[PDB]
Amino acid sequence: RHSEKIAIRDFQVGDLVLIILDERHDNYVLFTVSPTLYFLHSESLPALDLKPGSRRPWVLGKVMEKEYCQAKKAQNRFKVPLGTKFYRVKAVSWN
Amino acid sequence: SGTSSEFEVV
Repeated sequence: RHSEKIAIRDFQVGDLVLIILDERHDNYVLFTVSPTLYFLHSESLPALDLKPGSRRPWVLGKVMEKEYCQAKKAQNRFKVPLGTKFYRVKAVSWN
Repeated sequence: SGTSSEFEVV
């Protein structure tokens, strides 16, 4: 409980993270002070009780994996330009 | 696919 504080950068396995809906990018992201987008991995949505697509505004999660990615087409599910680098993060519920 | 067309791991 004392170690339950939300990480804000350099996300590591085991970090507590605040996962928030980002309407502009049509996806859940991690709250961060990084300039880089950290998207929630699509495989993590069911176990966080989240849905694809009135979506729940936030959940608290625990980081399981991080993956560095780059958009290869101008039209993509993350609504970022061609060449944008971003992360995908797998997370499970903090509870 | 469409997904791996859109983005990749780097």
